[PDB]
Amino acid sequence: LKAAQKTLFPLRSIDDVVRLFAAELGREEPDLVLLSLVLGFVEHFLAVNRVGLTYFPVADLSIIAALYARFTAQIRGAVDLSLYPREGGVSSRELVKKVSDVIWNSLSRSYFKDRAHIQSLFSFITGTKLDSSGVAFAVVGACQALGLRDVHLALSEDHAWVVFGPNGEQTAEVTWHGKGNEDRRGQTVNAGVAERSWLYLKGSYMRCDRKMEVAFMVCAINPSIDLHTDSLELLQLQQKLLWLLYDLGHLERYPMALGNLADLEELEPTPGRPDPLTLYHKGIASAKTYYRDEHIYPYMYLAGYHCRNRNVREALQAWADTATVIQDYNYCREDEEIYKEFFEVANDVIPNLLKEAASLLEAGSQGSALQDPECFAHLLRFYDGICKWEEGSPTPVLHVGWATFLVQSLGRFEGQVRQKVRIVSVPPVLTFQSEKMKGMKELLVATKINSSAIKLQLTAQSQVQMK
Ligand SMILES: CNc1nc(NC2CCN(Cc3ccc4c(cc(C#N)n4C[C@H](C)N4CCN(S(C)(=O)=O)CC4)c3C)CC2)c2cc(CC(F)(F)F)sc2n1
Repeated sequence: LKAAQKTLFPLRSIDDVVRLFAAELGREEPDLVLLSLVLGFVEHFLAVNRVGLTYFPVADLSIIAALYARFTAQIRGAVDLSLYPREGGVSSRELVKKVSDVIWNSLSRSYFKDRAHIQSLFSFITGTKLDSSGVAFAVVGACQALGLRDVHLALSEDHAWVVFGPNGEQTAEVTWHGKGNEDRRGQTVNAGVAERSWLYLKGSYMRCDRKMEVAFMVCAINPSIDLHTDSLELLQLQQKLLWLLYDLGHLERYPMALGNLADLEELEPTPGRPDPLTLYHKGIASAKTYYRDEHIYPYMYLAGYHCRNRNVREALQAWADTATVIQDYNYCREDEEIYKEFFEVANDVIPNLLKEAASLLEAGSQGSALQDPECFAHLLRFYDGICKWEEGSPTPVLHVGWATFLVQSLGRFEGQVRQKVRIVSVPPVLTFQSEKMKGMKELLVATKINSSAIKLQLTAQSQVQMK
């Protein structure tokens, strides 16, 4: 560490950690290794082991500098730069692979790879454990420590890798995804881009600078103590650090970070700040501006907020927007995480919401989503996008389990409401993009819902029971 990096120690409070991040973010290049070690230290003593806690776990320079020295020694010792000449101030694929191998080979042979609190360089050093995206971050921090200014973190909505090389144009896989089913470690991401999978976002993934890599580690803070309890101290630290990054402009290209900040503000609003809704909409605006509106989670963040607040109209609208994004992807083998999200929304969340709305309608609610044809249109647009998604995909999406819930959900709206939606062809008003929903149009607006016909149309089940 440089002398100027050490003057704020010891860190005795949340605000002292914020000052450290402010100082680093004002430097030429913030020190990723220093910052991740500090966050992991304070997370360990606020969420993993709170024995002896009286206010805040004091981070002494001697402790942090020793951890820092362990990391930099491990990397500099195992990676000999002389073997990998750098032509052009840029790194080679072999060098990036070597750094990835060094991180990988340091990890415990067996552990639960989905645990909490294994995201930081603190976990790497003290526990020899990292989660999937934690390995990618560690590769980037190791590269920074080695002076490899061109190596940066790349992020989709469910995976992480690195960019590097001439113009920062090369990609390399450096960690596992999911079960570790495939690998492609060391290869480009271009096959996944070319297949139009959600996992690689059609190439509209995040290419971090150093400041966005700091935002990533802040988003990566895990306040959870257990399944029922969060650390207030860590929630506050994450919130204050996210506001710092926001004010400095470093969340401009980070949609999900804005959703995280909005969620924190909902829990505990900061005087004189934008409201959660404004922040969710900035997240969506970031995705439209920088990522061709090809991201799903900005709309999911918004929908969840509306769901929690029982704004059924606005929740349905946001979900219909999630589907309007997914429809221009192919559903591929490693996209299971976003299938799980759509599944739970269609087959659990929406049914719960509409069941409650039905009871409230019985009790005399006015302005009910169930009496609003625009709400029925949103529901139909949601299913349309899912059906369009499935078109031309190498693996199907829909099955009869989905059909039971679609029929139930349609039935929550009376015929007099459903009949008000106008479904218009290309070449409330809605246009369907999917052939499935186009074929379902007359069934949707009929006084009595034909369940079996709907099932057949949604699943493209050819035949009905013989006997
Ligand atoms: C913040 N930075 C960041 N975050 C990353 N990933 C985040 C993606 C969002 N999740 C939280 C999450 C999960 C599911 C969500 C939602 C929202 C919805 C909806 N509807 N849904 C659907 C589900 C079914 N329900 C709906 C009902 N609600 S409720 C009870 O509240 O009403 C709960 C959630 C959210 C917000 C947290 C993690 C990532 C990932 C990266 C790639 C890599 F590899 F690094 F991991 S970078 C990154 N950055």
